[PDB]
Amino acid sequence: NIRPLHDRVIVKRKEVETKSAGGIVLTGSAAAKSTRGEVLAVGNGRILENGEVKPLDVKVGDIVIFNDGYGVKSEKIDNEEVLIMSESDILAIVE
Amino acid sequence: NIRPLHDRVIVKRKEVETKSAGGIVLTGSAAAKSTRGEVLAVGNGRILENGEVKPLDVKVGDIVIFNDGYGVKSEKIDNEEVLIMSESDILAIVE
Amino acid sequence: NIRPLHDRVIVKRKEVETKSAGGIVLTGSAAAKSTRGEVLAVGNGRILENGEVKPLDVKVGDIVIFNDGYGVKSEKIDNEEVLIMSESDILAIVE
Amino acid sequence: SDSKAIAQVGTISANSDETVGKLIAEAMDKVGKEGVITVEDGTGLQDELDVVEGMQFDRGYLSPYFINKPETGAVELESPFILLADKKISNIREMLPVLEAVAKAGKPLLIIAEDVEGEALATLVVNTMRGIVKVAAVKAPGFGDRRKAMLQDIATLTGGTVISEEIGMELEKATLEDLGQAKRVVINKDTTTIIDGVGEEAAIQGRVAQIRQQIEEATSDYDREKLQERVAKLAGGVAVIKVGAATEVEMKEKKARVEDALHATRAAVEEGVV
Amino acid sequence: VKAPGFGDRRKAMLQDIATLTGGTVISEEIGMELEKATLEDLGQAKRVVINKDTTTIIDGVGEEAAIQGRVAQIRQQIEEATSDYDREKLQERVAKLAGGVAVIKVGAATEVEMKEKKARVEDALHATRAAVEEGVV
Repeated sequence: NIRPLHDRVIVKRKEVETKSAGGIVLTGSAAAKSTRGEVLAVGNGRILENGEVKPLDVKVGDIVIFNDGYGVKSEKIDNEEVLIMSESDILAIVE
Repeated sequence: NIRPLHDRVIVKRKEVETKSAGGIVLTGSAAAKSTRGEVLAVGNGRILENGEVKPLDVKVGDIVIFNDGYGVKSEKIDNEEVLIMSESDILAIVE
Repeated sequence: NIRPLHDRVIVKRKEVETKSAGGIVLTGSAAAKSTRGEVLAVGNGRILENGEVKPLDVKVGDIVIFNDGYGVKSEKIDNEEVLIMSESDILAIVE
Repeated sequence: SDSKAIAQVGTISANSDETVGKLIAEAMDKVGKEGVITVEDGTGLQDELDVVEGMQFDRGYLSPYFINKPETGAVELESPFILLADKKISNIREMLPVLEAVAKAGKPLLIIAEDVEGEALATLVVNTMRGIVKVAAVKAPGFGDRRKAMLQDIATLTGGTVISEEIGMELEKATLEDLGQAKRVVINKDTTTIIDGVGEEAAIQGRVAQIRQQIEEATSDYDREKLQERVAKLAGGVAVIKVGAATEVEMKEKKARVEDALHATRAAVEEGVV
Repeated sequence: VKAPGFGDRRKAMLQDIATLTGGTVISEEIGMELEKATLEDLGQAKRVVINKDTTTIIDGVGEEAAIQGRVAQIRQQIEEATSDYDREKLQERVAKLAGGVAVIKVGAATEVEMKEKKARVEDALHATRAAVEEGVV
């Protein structure tokens, strides 16, 4: 169990789909890495300039869409891959 | 169904025009990608320094003109392509 | 003893694991430097724009997750290597 | 068809040399109808016949530290797995799943790959001497399409699956089903031998049948002899005759006589005698 | 001092010195780092003399069985050697590990006399080797 700091969220990305709009399976560089993940850990909140802290909009259990970049980090917990990344890199939440 | 987070807006790009100022059809690099789109959903709003949130000026259903760049992200939802980008990239609203 | 200033924290990073999910021993560039450490010294707190200071979220004794970079510094105190870095370099707290 | 007539033909073609005929008859009897026989220079004064059974390719170990039997300087593995990697391996991160699975299995492993770089080889040699896994690594024989074909041949003989990117499989997803098995593997500085490998016969007969069809559809003699050597490796044997002579001119003259005798015995078998 | 040889023979010579001195060769290809070296990885001797050109190690501390094992190994790859150059290099190695090395300098007033006498001495040395290995008539 790990808890993020402030406005960070820990997610795990979904497995890359093989078939695409039919039975055609994609293998190699064609199957781009999925940019949809499942939130597991949510931090306490971002710190404002004046000092008080406000809760995050993303809640544990939702599905998020993010943009991969330099701010996103991958680390191994329980022999599993998770992403520790800032909330500003969250784009939208599915449903 | 996906909802934008904070000050982001989801748009779909209009099809590139082929005939321009008459019957002449444009094919190849001549037909530049359209910079007009249709908004689908609008986020709650931007977060200020002090803490409160302001609603975004762009409403759902209007036609917007934007700038392509690094801040704009393309996402494939429902086997359809949409653009994920901030409200600051919106230049003007048609009608 | 060493005490930091403001929002800096001094840690000692854990030894790199040799065996990975079994008896296979990793040697060379395969065993990447560990990104888990133990906090030893904690600063007083970050200075806000208005002037008052707020305490660190990380407490002495916990295990932290950090990102190696230019801001992280290594210092040889009392014949023991330690890491000096700001709070923003802290990603998550183990347990 | 009998061995006596083959001895007589080999004797007559070697300028009435009984020993040459007897040696060639013994070689043809031992190697089989599908085997090959070659002639090379010797080191002593007497002719000698060395016959190789099973599959051998001219690739040795990639690191002398793998040797567990310094008495002969040879790596001996009993009942190992054969991992046929049709790709260049430099990073150990790819081999972790199969190595852990084989370590759980408790029996040795052999890597036949295009090459192994410094990091993976270092990890393997470190692990071998610690007693964790018994691993030996050798190069894939040949260059180009023939290398692919001979990897496929070893897969058919050993009952395994070639791990290649061009088919759509990754080495990280390999399991024990993609690994072949054998009874003994002996590796030297120069040659690797696989002895008594497990494989259902129908696969071997089918493969040698196909190889016979591209044998019939071959133009150059070099391609035909390479294909015949492949058939010998899969099904028959390979025999080598060394010629002994005191000097070099005598060696050349005797070697030419032996080649004449070998060609004549082949022709006499394939069409008869008058 | 520098390690003798160039390439694999240099590795063999380093391993031979390790066997003679009772030490362990520190190499990356087997998996130890020189920082983690202890006193057990260091060999021992009795006396070392270094000059501008030659280094000598005298009365190294090592249990014999390693020396006989190494020289036996070397004579097995001696029997499996083709070129005379390789065979004489391995013979030099066996001589260093177990026996000795002698050098005979030929003395003559001029160069033609020196060459003639040197050829005679080489003939004599070859003949003594052959007479030892097979006998005389």
